[PDB]
Amino acid sequence: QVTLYGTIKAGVEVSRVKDAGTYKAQGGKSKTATQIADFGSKIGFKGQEDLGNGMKAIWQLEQKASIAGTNSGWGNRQSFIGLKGGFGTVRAGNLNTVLKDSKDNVNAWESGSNTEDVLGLGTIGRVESREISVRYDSPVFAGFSGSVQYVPRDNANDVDKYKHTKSSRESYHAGLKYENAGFFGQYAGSFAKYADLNTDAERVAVNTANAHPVKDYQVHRVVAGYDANDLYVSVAGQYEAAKNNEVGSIKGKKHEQTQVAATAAYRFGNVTPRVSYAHGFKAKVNGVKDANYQYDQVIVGADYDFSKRTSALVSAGWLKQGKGAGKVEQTASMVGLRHKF
Amino acid sequence: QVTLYGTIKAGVEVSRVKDAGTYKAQGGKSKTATQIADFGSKIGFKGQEDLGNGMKAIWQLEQKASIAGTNSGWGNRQSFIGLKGGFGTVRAGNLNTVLKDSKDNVNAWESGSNTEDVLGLGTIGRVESREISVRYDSPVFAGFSGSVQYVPRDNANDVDKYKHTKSSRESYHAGLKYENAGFFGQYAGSFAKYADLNTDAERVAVNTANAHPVKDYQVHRVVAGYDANDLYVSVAGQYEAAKNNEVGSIKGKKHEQTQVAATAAYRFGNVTPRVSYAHGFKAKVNGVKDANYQYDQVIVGADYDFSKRTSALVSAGWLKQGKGAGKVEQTASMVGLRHKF
Amino acid sequence: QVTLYGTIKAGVEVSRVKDAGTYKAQGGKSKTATQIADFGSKIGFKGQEDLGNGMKAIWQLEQKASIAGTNSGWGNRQSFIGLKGGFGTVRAGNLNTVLKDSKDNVNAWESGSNTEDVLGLGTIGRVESREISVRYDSPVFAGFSGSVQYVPRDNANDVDKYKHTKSSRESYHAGLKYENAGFFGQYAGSFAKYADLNTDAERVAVNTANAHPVKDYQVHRVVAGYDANDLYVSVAGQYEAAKNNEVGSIKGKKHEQTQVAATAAYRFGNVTPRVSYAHGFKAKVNGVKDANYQYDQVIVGADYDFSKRTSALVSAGWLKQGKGAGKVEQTASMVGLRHKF
Repeated sequence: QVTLYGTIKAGVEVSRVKDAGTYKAQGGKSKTATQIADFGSKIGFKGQEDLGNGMKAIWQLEQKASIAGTNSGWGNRQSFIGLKGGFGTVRAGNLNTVLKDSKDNVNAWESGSNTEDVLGLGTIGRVESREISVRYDSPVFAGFSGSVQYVPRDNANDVDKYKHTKSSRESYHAGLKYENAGFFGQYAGSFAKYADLNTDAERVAVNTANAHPVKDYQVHRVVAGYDANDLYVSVAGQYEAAKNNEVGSIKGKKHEQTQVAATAAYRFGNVTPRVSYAHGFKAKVNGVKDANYQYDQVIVGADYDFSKRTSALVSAGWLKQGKGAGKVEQTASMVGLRHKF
Repeated sequence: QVTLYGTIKAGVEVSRVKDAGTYKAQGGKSKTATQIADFGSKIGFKGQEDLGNGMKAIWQLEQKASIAGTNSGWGNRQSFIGLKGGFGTVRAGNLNTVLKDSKDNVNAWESGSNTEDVLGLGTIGRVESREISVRYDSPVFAGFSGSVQYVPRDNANDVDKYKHTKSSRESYHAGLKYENAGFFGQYAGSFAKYADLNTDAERVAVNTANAHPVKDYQVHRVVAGYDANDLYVSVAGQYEAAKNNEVGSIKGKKHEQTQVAATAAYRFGNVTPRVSYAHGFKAKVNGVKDANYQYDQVIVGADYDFSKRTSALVSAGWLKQGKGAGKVEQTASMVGLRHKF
Repeated sequence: QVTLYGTIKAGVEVSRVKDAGTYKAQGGKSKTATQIADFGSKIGFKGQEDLGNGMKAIWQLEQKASIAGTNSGWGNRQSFIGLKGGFGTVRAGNLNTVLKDSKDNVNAWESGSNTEDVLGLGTIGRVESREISVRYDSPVFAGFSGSVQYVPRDNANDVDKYKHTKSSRESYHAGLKYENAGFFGQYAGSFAKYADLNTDAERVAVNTANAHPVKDYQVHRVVAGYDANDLYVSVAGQYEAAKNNEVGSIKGKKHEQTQVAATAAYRFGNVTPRVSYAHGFKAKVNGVKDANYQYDQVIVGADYDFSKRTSALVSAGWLKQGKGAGKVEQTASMVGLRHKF
């Protein structure tokens, strides 16, 4: 039969930006923003049937479901149909990319969408997405699991099914994980010979306004540390690079940026203090060191677990972006509540 | 664990408007409108977990779900997360305003959206809404319960989190209820030092087209009668007032209107005849008696209860709005069916 | 109490169009389109309560729920409230038209929306729809069942409830079915004295851009064969006609087209090979034989049933539309998977 599940999560977030360019007030100070915000409440349906020969059918329909009433849609979170057996798992649908699944071991902070960059490691998680795709996941081979994912060209670009006037945006995603004696280490990455980027280095759909076409787009993520014995610690290294593919005098010219992230948390019975640091390095844009993309952020917080499904959350965030006169410093704090059903 | 619930309700409504200004036909008569209409079918999910120390976690996700297929969205009806214990209730989310909860004791008629003004006391219920908010509800103190609700400034106006260029639309909502020997009496009200209104005296979001900015916006509702022993009777008094806050020669100038409503119903086993009268008084707009907002409406109807969850509904509505040559008279009737699950 | 149900279905579809007018490449050949596509996954809620006197209350809320995340809305598939007893069934809501219910015995192919015309008998199913309506279904009288359905004028045209400036789009739908010794034969049809059509002969809402107003719009469907003993066979005949109702020199001038469809399938235990042919005849448009609407399509495929709720699907489609130089040939194939819960 079928299972219903979800997570409800919300809280109040206080936030303050200090931007020289956009803010009248002396110092460049914006005012306090005091807001009730949903942290991405979701609700889902999933089922499975045994087909007899050690093989199951699997499906999921998960949805964003903010308790502030700002969401609509079915299947807009990870949703699929698939088969599972001795050979492993195959799914097709609106699937978490391999790099998005690796978020658990990198970014565990709960946040409003307005504070996902300051109160969470949102910047390093700008390469996570959901894509319509087929995906394979291997069984666990003595602590080793792996996965491979592919986005078809015509799933990447519907307009051009029958007229390949635009280059293919087909993308490959792939991952290898190792867990043993609690210890964890994994590689996550993606490649697209052709892709498109926004100014925030997030990938955007082909034909989005102000999108910059790129070639040989590739992301590399590596995480390790581990998760057991009343303690968590992880570190992650992320590398991303592409080449300019906008005709003009910059075409073929090389983009890249390197990010690192560090998180540690220790559990005192029902209280789990946590700390996270992240660094966005110097960015090379069009083969030119560009300091606008460099950043330093630190998050501190803790979770009180009333039960194994209900937590209280608190956290504070410091974020500095760029260098020089065009600097943006974000500070925010939160108190919140979460329920998993 | 988790509960699923809802209400399905629909029927056919006949309606006829008699407006001098908008209608060609002699008398000013519009034609019969004969329509199948949803009366606001809804579907919801709610759960709760005991946290041990006489304290529960609570959540809800409720949605409009018209069986005519005109709704989309999650959490667009009362949805929240909260905590309940000996101290009472605290919720945060898309919450019924305190004045919206008081609708049960004032307006109990089921209706299409097109007939909510004639086949229900819709006019007096123009001050009911749902707002993103924190809300406290007191335990029942020997028949006395109370509640307090607040909308943050930055929840009232997202655009201006960091630039308080516009005045705060933060609002307070508050209520006191007393139930005893069946007898009921309650006060419901709200205050916003700054708010915005449409031409129909409904509150609208900041920056809505043709919205009139107001100051010291305050609503006052009072209801009493009671509900037991095969009989219901209630009466309600509503007062609303603000000051013009549109720069120009009218600013600071005073708005107000007073409404009264009366309902009685007696139950003959499985049939519950009901009657309702409402009066919208002379309106003072910009300190000037304005008769356009005055109205008189009467509703008569009954409910046959096939079961405690399935009812048949019938009702007829007479509505007269304004005075003079610019008069609008609405007549409508309905037959319907409702199922609570 | 209440039931949850649905169907999850998706697969990969390959498709190729060969159009002289729209395609550069020599032959007129478009390129392969290789796509992951949802075949119309849906999810629904339904319940019923006994009212005692051999009579039940019934409701449904069904929704499109593509696992590619492209759907939003509640009640956008067949949703209703109703009563059922010895006398039969009455429903009111977003109801399947009588002709849409007859699709099971005519078109059983699962498909993406982009391939519903080639990998399914989509063309003959251009007269199926869901309309806000009241509907009666008769009990089975010795193999005979019948149904009647009506769309109110003001449900057909909301804008004009009170100003009948536009002619009524009220429509009647009606059907008679006979099942016995497995044998099945049924009549399905609809009539609207006034209606509107798109260029693809699909009915569109009043005031849709490029809609052609028609009068005496009527559809006639007839199906027979039968469904038992390890074998299925059906044949269907469809007739549709109207008169031009666009003022201009063509008004009153007569439209019509005749379609026929043929399907046979035999079950080899868990494998059900199937074949379907369909023919769209010469069309008379404005009383003028027009060959653009003529077509010939054939589908071959089979279903492997892992269980009684999980199937694997395969099919291939050939479609030729029109005659002459303005000819469109579509070829497509699919492999897919379906789960009914």
